Amino acid sequence: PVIKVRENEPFDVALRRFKRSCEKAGVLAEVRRREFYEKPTTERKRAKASAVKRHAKKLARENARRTRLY
Amino acid sequence: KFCRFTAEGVQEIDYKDIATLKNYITESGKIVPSRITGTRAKYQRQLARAIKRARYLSLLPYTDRHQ
Amino acid sequence: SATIALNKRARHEYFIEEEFEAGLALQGWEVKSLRAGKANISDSYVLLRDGEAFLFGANITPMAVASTHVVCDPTRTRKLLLNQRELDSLYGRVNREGYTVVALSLYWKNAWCKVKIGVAKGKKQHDKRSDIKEREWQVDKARIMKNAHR
Amino acid sequence: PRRRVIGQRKILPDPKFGSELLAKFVNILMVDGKKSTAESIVYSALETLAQRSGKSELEAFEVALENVRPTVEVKSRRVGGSTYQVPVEVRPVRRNALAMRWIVEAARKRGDKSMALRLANELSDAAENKGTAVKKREDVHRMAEANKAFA
Amino acid sequence: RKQVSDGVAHIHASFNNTIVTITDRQGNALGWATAGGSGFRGSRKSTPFAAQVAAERCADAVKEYGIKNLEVMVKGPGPGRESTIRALNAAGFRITNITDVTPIPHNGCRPPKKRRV
RNA sequence: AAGGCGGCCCCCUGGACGAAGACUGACGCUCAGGUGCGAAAGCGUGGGGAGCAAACAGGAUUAGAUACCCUGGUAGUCCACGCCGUAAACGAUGUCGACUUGGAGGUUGUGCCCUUGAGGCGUGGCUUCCGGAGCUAACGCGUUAAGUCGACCGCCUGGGGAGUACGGCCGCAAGGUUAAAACUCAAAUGAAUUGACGGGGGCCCGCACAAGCGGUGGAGCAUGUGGUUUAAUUCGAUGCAA
Ligand SMILES: [Mg+2]
Ligand SMILES: [Mg+2]
Ligand SMILES: [Mg+2]
Ligand SMILES: [Mg+2]
Ligand SMILES: [Mg+2]
Ligand SMILES: [Mg+2]
Ligand SMILES: [Mg+2]
Ligand SMILES: [Mg+2]
Ligand SMILES: [Mg+2]
Ligand SMILES: [Mg+2]
Ligand SMILES: [Mg+2]
Ligand SMILES: [Mg+2]
Ligand SMILES: [Mg+2]
Ligand SMILES: [Mg+2]
Repeated sequence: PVIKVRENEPFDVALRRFKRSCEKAGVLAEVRRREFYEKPTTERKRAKASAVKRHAKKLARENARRTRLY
Repeated sequence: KFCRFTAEGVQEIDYKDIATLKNYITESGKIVPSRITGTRAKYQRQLARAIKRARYLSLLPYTDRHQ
Repeated sequence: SATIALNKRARHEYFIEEEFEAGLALQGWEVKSLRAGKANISDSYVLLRDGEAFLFGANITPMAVASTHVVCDPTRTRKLLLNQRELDSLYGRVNREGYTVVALSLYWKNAWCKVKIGVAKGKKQHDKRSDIKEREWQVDKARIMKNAHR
Repeated sequence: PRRRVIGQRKILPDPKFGSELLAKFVNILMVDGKKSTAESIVYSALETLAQRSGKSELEAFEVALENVRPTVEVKSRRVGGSTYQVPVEVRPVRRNALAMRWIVEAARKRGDKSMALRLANELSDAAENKGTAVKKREDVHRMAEANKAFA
Repeated sequence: RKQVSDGVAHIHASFNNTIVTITDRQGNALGWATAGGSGFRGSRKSTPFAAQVAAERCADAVKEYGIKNLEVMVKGPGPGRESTIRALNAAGFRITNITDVTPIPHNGCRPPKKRRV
């Protein structure tokens, strides 16, 4: 969030460091979820669905390697 | 699963220590998730409480700016 | 403004491309109620026979029963006031077994009643569904574009 | 257009001079496959404006054409009544063709003595950046900055 | 009137508009511009080009104070989070900090209900 | 136990698991009535009320829009004591016992090994995914069985009428609980299969768009169709495919 430009730094890299710091901190991603209200019911639904999909994609990717030589 | 404690045996994270505790908070005053730190489930759970105690005692900032 | 009773249900039911601002010929109580007295334009169509495109479908609430000597009725075939230049289009493209001419609105012009008329085909449910689908889909596509652009 | 990436068909060798750009210009100018009349008219206008300018014929034609060859145009890849316009920088292959098309479009706009005289004035004033093709190009270039929100 | 050496820019971008203002050191604003007040309105004013033009118009209205450094503070999610910075840099300024301030609640007040569009 | 529970600190307290140790000696499981707890919404009293938000006001789209969208906005959401006892109160799977192949984990103890790394070998408690036998109409369950049993309670007997009315009870009320009958129907159903459709997704082709070029719609001219008139304007073709 607080990105002070060091001595003798180009504007392009100075802004790139700010952008990377913002992306790592996740500021733009917090407003996109705090703009509207999400009930605990749908919050748990989304969490469970995301976990299931994350589990299934990994399992499918690991199980698809031992088939279809090329 | 206490990667940062296997060779140390601290077994108890104390909020008094800040030198080896500020490595678990990012520049914006947020705790680095255990998924990244590779910390045990109990050690990360108690380290979070220790960081909260430090923040209450004004040892660690809550946010980056904190005006 | 000067706008009087207009039929918008017909405007929705049809996709009229013809717009003629022809006038109407009326008796006394007709214009009495048209100035104030609720002449109703719902269920309007023309009845071209000779050169006599009467506005068959038109109701009216009579002002009073002052004309007691002769009994009049709201259901009268009001005549039409249109140029012979454009009356040929009605002499022609009206008999297509699926083409009609209907009245959209009725208004005033220097104390003369002018009833707009137009040639339409007629929409059956399966094309009204498509029209509503396209109308909502344009809005949805614009909303999706705005959401994607952020 | 979908799976085939076409090449390019060879143009006439331009027997008078040998300029493929001149061949493209005369091919754009000609209509109804009447090459003889169009070539005669363009050659007559060729000579008239070259002798009006004074410099070399082709060396003046190139400098008059590069002065109204556009750089960025505006297109619209949108569907529906609402449309968004995006500026696209023209490639050199299409740049000369568009310039020649604008020149021939502006040529048939004056009531002169003949088509050669119609061509000559609007072909010569392009070197000095005057006429109708330059007038429309200096507005096409402004269209790009009129609304450059998306590019 | 007065001549300030260095100041603080504030950005208040959103999904509909972008506001760029200039403060001297403490809270006293001495110049501001908006995307809606630059010709662009409705859908067009939310574009980053509108924010870039507003930033130029704000920088052109601070010449009397003669500032040279700008401690920028970016706030609000919008297209104007970088176009304003680019315009300020191109307008001849030597920025000293790129601070990002965002009013992110700590699970505080309840946000308004979601739109069922 | 369920409902449910998320900054930190203090005070009181319930419950679960493990290393080794001794006694109490069937004291064990279930449960009709009965009692207690019990999401949110709701009601009474006394307060509080920042944001959100039923009812409501205005704007907007639409033929209409008492809605979806936008600008405000009362009860409510908050606190304490009270009242109802309703939910997709869901794992649509009532409590306990033991038996019946495995793999990959998650959390939390415990014994021993050179603990040089979240090194290894065993043993417990909770829980996730895959899956063999077995079961099921199929989906699917599969050591936390929907596999084979044992003990107990509750419920089901065609879809509507209806969990409706009457009747008894509870409740300030809203309503809850126990619970039919007359009449109609030949079905009402669930898992899966092949098409078709989606304002579902992914990929591809065609002058289908995008870049052209020339025409059509404008004004006579040569044709066919519809209606008009006549005795006939003979009949057929009436979307793309007339
Ligand atoms: Mg809003
Ligand atoms: Mg305890
Ligand atoms: Mg009981
Ligand atoms: Mg409540
Ligand atoms: Mg509100
Ligand atoms: Mg509202
Ligand atoms: Mg209350
Ligand atoms: Mg129930
Ligand atoms: Mg149940
Ligand atoms: Mg029991
Ligand atoms: Mg448990
Ligand atoms: Mg299985
Ligand atoms: Mg009842
Ligand atoms: Mg659609």
